[PDB]
Parts: sequence; C-alpha cells; structure tokens
Amino acid sequence: QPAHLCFRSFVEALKVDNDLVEINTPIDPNLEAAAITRRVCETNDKAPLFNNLIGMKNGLFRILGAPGSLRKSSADRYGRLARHLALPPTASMREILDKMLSASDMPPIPPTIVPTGPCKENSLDDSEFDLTELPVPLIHKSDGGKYIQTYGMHIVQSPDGTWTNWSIARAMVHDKNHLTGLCIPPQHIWQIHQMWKKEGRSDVPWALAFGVPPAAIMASSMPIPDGVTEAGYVGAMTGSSLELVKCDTNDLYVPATSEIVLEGTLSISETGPEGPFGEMHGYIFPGDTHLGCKYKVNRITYRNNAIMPMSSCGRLTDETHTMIGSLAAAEIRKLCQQNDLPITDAFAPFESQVTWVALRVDTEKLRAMKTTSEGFRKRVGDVVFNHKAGYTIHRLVLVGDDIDVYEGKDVLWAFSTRCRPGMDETLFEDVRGFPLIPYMGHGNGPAHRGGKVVSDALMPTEYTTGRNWEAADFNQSYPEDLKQKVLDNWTKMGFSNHHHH
Amino acid sequence: QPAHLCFRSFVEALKVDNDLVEINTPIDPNLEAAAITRRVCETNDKAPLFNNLIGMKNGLFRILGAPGSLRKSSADRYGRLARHLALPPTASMREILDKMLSASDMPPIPPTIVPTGPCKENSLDDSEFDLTELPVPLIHKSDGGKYIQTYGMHIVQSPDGTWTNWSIARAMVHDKNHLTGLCIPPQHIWQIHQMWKKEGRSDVPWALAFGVPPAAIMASSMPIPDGVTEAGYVGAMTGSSLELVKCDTNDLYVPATSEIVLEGTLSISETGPEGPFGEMHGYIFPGDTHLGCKYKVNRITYRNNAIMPMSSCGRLTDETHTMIGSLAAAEIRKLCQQNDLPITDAFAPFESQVTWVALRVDTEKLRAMKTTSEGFRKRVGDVVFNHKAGYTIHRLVLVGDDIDVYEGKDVLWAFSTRCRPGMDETLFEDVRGFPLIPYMGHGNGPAHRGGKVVSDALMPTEYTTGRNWEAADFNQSYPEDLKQKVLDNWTKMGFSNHHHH
Ligand SMILES: Cc1cc2c3c(c1C)C(C)(C)CC=[N+]3c1c([nH]c(=O)[nH]c1=O)N2C[C@H](O)[C@H](O)[C@H](O)COP(=O)(O)O
Ligand SMILES: Cc1cc2c3c(c1C)C(C)(C)CC=[N+]3c1c([nH]c(=O)[nH]c1=O)N2C[C@H](O)[C@H](O)[C@H](O)COP(=O)(O)O
Ligand SMILES: [K+]
Ligand SMILES: [K+]
Ligand SMILES: [K+]
Ligand SMILES: [K+]
Ligand SMILES: [Mn+2]
Ligand SMILES: [Mn+2]
Repeated sequence: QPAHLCFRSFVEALKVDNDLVEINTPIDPNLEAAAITRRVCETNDKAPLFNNLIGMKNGLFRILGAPGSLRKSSADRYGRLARHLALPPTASMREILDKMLSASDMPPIPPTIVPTGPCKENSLDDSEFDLTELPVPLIHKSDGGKYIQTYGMHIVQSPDGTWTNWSIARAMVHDKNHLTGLCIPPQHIWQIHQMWKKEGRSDVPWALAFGVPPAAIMASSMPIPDGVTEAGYVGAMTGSSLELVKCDTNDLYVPATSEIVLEGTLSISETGPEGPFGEMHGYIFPGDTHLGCKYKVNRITYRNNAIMPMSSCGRLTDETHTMIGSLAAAEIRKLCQQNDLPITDAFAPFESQVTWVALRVDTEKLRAMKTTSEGFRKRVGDVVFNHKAGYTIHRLVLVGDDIDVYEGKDVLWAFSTRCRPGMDETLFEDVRGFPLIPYMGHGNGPAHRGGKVVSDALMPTEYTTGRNWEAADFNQSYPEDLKQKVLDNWTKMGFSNHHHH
Repeated sequence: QPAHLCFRSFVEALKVDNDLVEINTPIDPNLEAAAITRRVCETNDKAPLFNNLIGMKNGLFRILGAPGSLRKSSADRYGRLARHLALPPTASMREILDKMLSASDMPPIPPTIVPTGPCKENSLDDSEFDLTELPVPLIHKSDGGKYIQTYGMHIVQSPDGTWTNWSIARAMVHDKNHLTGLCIPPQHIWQIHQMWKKEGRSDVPWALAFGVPPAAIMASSMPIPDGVTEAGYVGAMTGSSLELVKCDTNDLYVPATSEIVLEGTLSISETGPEGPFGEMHGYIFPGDTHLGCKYKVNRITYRNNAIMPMSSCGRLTDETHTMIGSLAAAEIRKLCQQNDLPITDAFAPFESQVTWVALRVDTEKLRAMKTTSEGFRKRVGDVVFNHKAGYTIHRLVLVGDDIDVYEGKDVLWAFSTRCRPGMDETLFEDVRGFPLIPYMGHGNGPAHRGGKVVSDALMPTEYTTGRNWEAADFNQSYPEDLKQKVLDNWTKMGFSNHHHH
C-alpha cells in the first residue's frame, strides 16, 4: 500500500529516505523516548523509531517520534510532510498547502467499507487491557499524565449521522479504561460533543485511531469546514476512496490499516483531571490541571508489531508548528479568497511560534479596490478572526507582492520596517482568543477573548499607484549583468560558495 | 601600532585572521565594489580589500568593504568588531558592549598632540583635487550621489571649544569641492551645527577623517552623552591617549594615522541636494532627494596607498546593524540602570532590522518594586524614548531572566508568546521618531513623531511571586541525568552531531 495511505508503508518510506533511525535497544517511555524525540525536533534530525520500548506488552507498542517534523536540508526541509501526501520530498510549502486545499473544490470521494484489515490482527477486551500497564509515554517531566494521544485521530459522528469528523486533540490516561483530554470550542470534537449533550440520550460513540493513513492525519490537523466529513475530503485530495473497517463495539468506521484503535464513548456527563501538558507555544505550567472531557475505552484492536506515533511538542520545530500553523494558514488563504480579498498566499511563520499568519496581497487587485489601510485591515480581520480557521492565530501581517511569506526572515523584515506600531494596526478584543497561548490563558486579560491584531505591512503607495522603493539588497540594487559578473567571478576572486547538502 | 589604534594595522589583522580577500584586479567603483561588498554582507563572507580601483588617481584610493560586518562561524561571529577593540575574536556581544560602556565610569584620557603622522604623507590643495575625479563609489544603483562617506568620522567642535564630537553621518559628493549629507536632530553633528548657527558669525570648522583608529570609529557610531568628547572616551576605553595631529587649514585635530583627511567647513547657511540612499532598514526610494547640510572641502591629506573604508549598507547584515543597533542598545542598557530600572542586558535584534531593543529584566529586583505591567512599561518607555539613545529604536521588548537577548530566536519566542497585543503594550505618539524607517518617513503618519511602543513580554507572576512555567524544550523538560544520557548516546544510537567550524 502507498505511504500516504498506510502508516506502516510511511515508516518504510522514511527508512528508505534515510530519514529514520531505528533504535532497537531498550528505551524508557518515561521521558527517554520523548527526550530523544525533542532533541530530534530541535535539531531537525531523522525521525526516531523506538522498536524496543520498556514495558511493551502483548505487541503494544513501538513508538515513532517526530512524524511530521523538519529535515535538516533546505532542499527536502518539508519531505516528511510531502511523504504524508504522495508529493516529492523536495515539495515546497506552497505545493503542500495547495495539495491540502485541492479537495475544497472537488466532490468528496466517500470511503469504502471493507470487511477486515490489519487493525484487526489483535484485540483486547475490557477484561484484558489496562491502559496504565501499557508503555504510554511521559512526554515532559511536569506533564499531568501519560499522553497516549498526540498523533492519533479522534472519530466522532453527529447524532443524525450526516457528519463524521476526524481530528487531533490531545488525551492522557486517566485510569485502566479511561482517558481525559481537551474538547474546547470551536473545535469540531467540541461542536459534535455539544450536539450529543443537547440530545441528552447517550454518551458519544467514539474511536481513536493511531497510525492512520498519513493523508488522513494531515486532514485531521486541518480546519476544513464545519459539517465536512474528513474521510471524503482525503478521498478527493488523494484521488482514492479510503478503506475503512467497522469498529467491533460500535458502528463507527476506522482506517483498515490503523496501527492501534481504541473504541468506546466520550461522556456527555463526566469530566476528569487533564493536563498540564507541554504545549505548542513552548511552555508547561506545572500543577495547572483542569477538568477535561472523559473517554471510556471498551476495546483495543491493533496490528501485529503496532507502532504508536508520538509528537514530543514544545519549542521549535514539531508537528504542532508544521501542521497546526501551516494548515490553518492554508484554510485562511482560501477563506480570504472566498470573501473576495486579494490574498495570494498565507503562512504561519515559525519565528512567531505559529501565532502569526502572513498574508501576501495581490497589490494590483488592491489598487483597484481604491481603499485604505484602516478599512482593509478591518475587513481582513473581521473575515479571519470571526471564523474557526482563525482561532489559533493572534496576529495577521499583511504584506505586498515582493515578500515570500514562506520565508520568515522576509516576513520579519517587512513587519519590522513597513508596519508603524499602533497607527498601522487594528486590535480586535471581541473575538475568540486561543487560551493555550501563555499571554492568553496565563496572561493579564480574558483567557478566551481578544488579544488579536491586524498589522498592515503594506506601504502607502501599494494602495494607490504602486511600490515606490527598491530594496537595498544584492538582488535589487545592482543591474543584472553586474550581479551575474559578481557571481561568475566569486570563487575566482577568493570568496566562499551546494543546494542538496 | 596595534590594530585597535591604527586602521592600517587593522587591515593587516583581518588578513592574518584569514578574514580578508585582497582583490588586485581592476574593480569599478561604479557599483561593482559595493555589489561585491553587499554580497559579502548578505553571506557573512570575508571582508573585501579592493587594491585596484578603476580611476584611482595620485594614490587615492583603495577600498575596504564590510569593515564591521559578521563572520560566518558562530565562534568568531563578532570577530571583526572585536578587532576594533583589542578583544579576542571569540568575544561575545556582551563583552563587546561592556567594552564600549567601560569608559562611562572612568575619567577621560585626553588625546596627545603630535607634530605629524602618516595622514600627512600626501596633500592636495584646493587647486589640485576634484572630488568628482576621485574613485568615489556608487553604492546602490538608485543612489542620488556617490557616497564618499559611509565609514569616516566627522569632527566638529562647539564654538566655546569645550566639546569635540566624532560621529558617523553619511555624505555624498556635490561637486569638485563640496559634499552634502545628513545633519538631523538629535544627532551631535546637528546639535553642534545649531550652536554655530545661533552664534551666526562663521561656518563650522570641520574635518572628515577616513580610516581612523578602529576604536575611534566604534565610539563615533555610539550615542555617548551630550557634551562628551569622543576622543577622551576612546582614550579611557583603550587605556591609551590617542595621538592626534592638527589640520593644516584649521585648528581641529585628526588621528595621526588617518588614511584620508578632508579639511573644510560645514555651512551655517547653504544646503544642497542629498540622497536618496540605500539605507540601514533595507530600502531606497528612487528620486527621493531632499536638501541636506553642505560641506566645503579646502584640503585633502592622506597616507601613501590610502585605503577608504566603505559600508555597502542595506539588508542584513552590515555596519548599520552591528554598530548602530548594538551600540544604541548598549547606551540604552546603561541609561536604564542609571534611572534605577532593573535592566541587565540590552540588544537590538537583527531580525527586527535593529528597530527593536530587547531589555532583559532582573525579575528579583522587579518583584521588590511591587509594580504592574502598565506602570513599568510607561516608566521604561519614558526613560528611553525621551532620550537621544532611544532615537533609532521604535519597539522595546521587556523580557525576564530566562531570555538571552543576544539570541534573536529567543527574543522572538518571548515576544510572540508572552506579550498580548494591545493590552500588554503602551504606544508612545509624542516622542521623536526615526524618519529613516520606511513606515515613518514614507508612512501614513508624521515622519518625525511617534510610532513607538513598549511591548511587555514579562509574564504576570514575574511581577509578583516568580516564574510559574518550565519551557517545553530539551533543556527544561527533562532531568539532568537523562539529558546527559541522551547526549552521550546520541551518535551511538545513529543521530548527527563542531563549535569552531
Ligand atoms: C498536529 C496537532 C494538532 C493538534 C494537537 C496536537 C497536534 C500534534 C497535539 C496533540 C500534539 C497537541 C494538542 N493538539 C490539539 C489540537 N487541537 C485541539 O483542539 N486540542 C489539542 O489538544 N490540535 C489542532 C487540531 O488538530 C486542529 O485545530 C484541527 O483543525 C482540529 O480538527 P477540526 O477542524 O476537525 O476540529
Ligand atoms: C555605523 C554607521 C552609523 C551611522 C551611519 C552609517 C554607519 C555605517 C552610514 C554612513 C552607512 C549610514 C548613515 N549613517 C548615519 C548615522 N547617523 C546619522 O545621523 N546619519 C547618518 O547618515 N549613523 C549613526 C550614528 O553614527 C550614531 O547615531 C551616532 O551615535 C552618532 O554620533 P553622536 O552620538 O556623536 O551624534
Ligand atoms: K480536521
Ligand atoms: K503600513
Ligand atoms: K558618537
Ligand atoms: K505580558
Ligand atoms: Mn473537521
Ligand atoms: Mn557624540
């Protein structure tokens, strides 16, 4: 099966790419696996596959860390993401995000039900598993639990059956047969959980599938629209109907090649202690436990030699940056275009801890709008910050056509030099805020509201008659023939120089 | 003579460091020398010494580009700056700025007058030079003149003789015997020029010395206090009285080993066209010429085989970033401490195009002040933005003790995650602004006023009871013994690793 459609195949692809380190000696799931993974992420090293995890019982489980993190080279920086999607490993961020948006103007391709698959190779009923006995990792030293769930997808369906959502939300072990996790607005797990709570008749049928098709985990991490079943979007994006099998204890459907599947219920009535957790913005607040949503596990099914993917998230760079940020930026780009805003490209700079999105503006189109900074800033922020796609993003930076928004240096340059603090910005205090950002949930103001800004790094003539500067750089401040002469004579003269490396 | 006290010796030091490329074939001062230099600066390459400059007449002149730019290695990144100051090439930014501040609590060491020096080896009177015939560089393709003056020091004295100022301000050739340049408030060349204008009796005696003692050009680039003679501050910093010779046509004194000296007057009545110029923030605005101060040149004296230093300034990284930013940050650090503010360190992040300064706070001292963010932000901004040392700086970022302000990544992390936009900031509209920043002089508001902000990236408990998080990083989220085990086993397990490279 192809790498994008089968996690086991994806692991093989990373090996074959020389982008894997198999660690066959014993590694402790208490901090050691996550520490190695953390180091990998901070240094853009090869992904670690822990084949010998202390306490692995009954085939449960190996760990793959850093599944969606960066490679060291610039040439294949995003290769691990490209391998989720059947793209060449040299794919640009623009190409990856276009691939992720491609299904937005295609008919869904609904999934195909098959009678069995590898995820049924082994099973454990309620009397045969204990989640506290599994080699669940402690990811950060002050975490409030063992976070089994950092890179699986929760599967829940609307009561009426019309919408089946796949998403990543964290979860930790509560006891032998329960998890706790985050289910917060405006996320689709929360929106569906609300529907069940209002019907008030039963707990929500649930499954959590780990080691799912890489193309499915990418969609799981993307804020595609309300009511849209991720399976059918992935089907359209890949051009292939995904093969699903039914759960044994409920009527939900899981990817046939899932490494590990939990089946059970998400309670409409019960909560339990959840967190703290080392989070995407790079912090943990010791002792900061709150009540989260509570899941009961009734059944585990799993592949022979099952592999649990894990995100050791925190400071740059991991899945929380490469996937949360970039895929929100992708959705935002589309949302802006669908609202008739002249946005060509969007990216969440890593340097902003993916709390910013830079929006590249088609300034020819802007000029034709005959508008002003104050008006345009307000329009853009109203579109984005009133929508779920804008949830995680606290600052939008508008930049003209000369800026490559996928290059953080250039975004920082434009922001720092073209946006006058205060005057060129509009603050938004009556929008939903992202509480996980420290300055929100642990800050001076409301955890859940405001703290958002549109920063306009368009220069004044970009609204009127056109750019009226040239950069003071090698590219723009010297004619072509001279630049080429300099480059041609560079090593001859005695200076230093390869793209791949 | 030592490298820090003699420019010729400094050039030798760079050679011997393997930090120089001597280019002995013909190079055009029309753009080619500056293009090579620009490429050097954008790639942190070796400094170029142009020994064969097309149009060099009567020993005038060779060019050294990138005299204060960065080296490629992290280990000696700042080595070219260290070589200005007699510091080891491995010196940290903290060590360089402490060296630059060391004279602030020392008695000046006044200069020593000597009867002659190398700068008297050759002379040209009014009938014998023509500044339009010299190989003055065109630094950027759209510059409004040939900028002879990018790395020399202007020398002017108060009418009463009590203060002799050395500073860098740009100047370009106007005609055979005049320059035009920038003389803008609150800079000391402007402040002294004002004194002469109010006395109204004569033009200002002036000299411009190129290829001065490297320690003197560093002080020339630093906003040491009003009324303080830079020569005596350099003397104290270096522990050595600087040797000066008298000009031939006026009673000012120039460094004995100056490569090239112009003697003349700065007019109290006349102006001429000046600019545009490719500037420190990375822009030029074609055709944007304004009236600037006008200098008359009466005499040139120069060393045999004179070398003109040149800054090909613009986008990162050159003298305008490494020297303007860092030395303003140094002065700001001291200014804050002298105002009883608990600031340990200051640096202007390159990523901000040196428009920000990050201020590291001693949070133990902050806690004892029993204050709030709104109060502390206002206090800091009033101190800094009402002072000349704060002129070029539009955003101050306050950070706690865990942040290394000399590391831009860490500043960006703190800013992005700990400062809530709007609520955690104070805007300052009634302070002097820096017009050269595009969003000021070419922006939506007053070119010369406002557009400044204090952004508080201290978290709330840093004011009260102490930091209440741990980072979600390898350093802080794993115990010491585990971290060391991981590092010790790193290459054994199969991952990738040298400090010098
Ligand atoms: C890649 C990724 C995405 C996480 C995530 C992580 C990763 C690795 C973790 C597990 C390591 C850390 C926490 N995560 C959470 C999360 N969203 C959320 O609501 N709660 C979370 O706990 N997200 C983001 C979430 O997946 C996106 O916002 C989706 O758009 C949600 O899908 P939906 O649009 O269908 O609701
Ligand atoms: C290192 C450096 C500093 C320049 C400078 C440049 C460099 C290379 C140039 C020449 C390449 C580009 C323009 N420069 C100007 C400048 N200050 C100013 O008022 N006008 C200028 O044109 N500065 C900054 C100035 O030197 C500092 O603000 C000093 O503090 C001024 O000294 P003062 O405190 O004695 O006035
Ligand atoms: K999703
Ligand atoms: K602007
Ligand atoms: K000075
Ligand atoms: K703050
Ligand atoms: Mn969804
Ligand atoms: Mn001065």
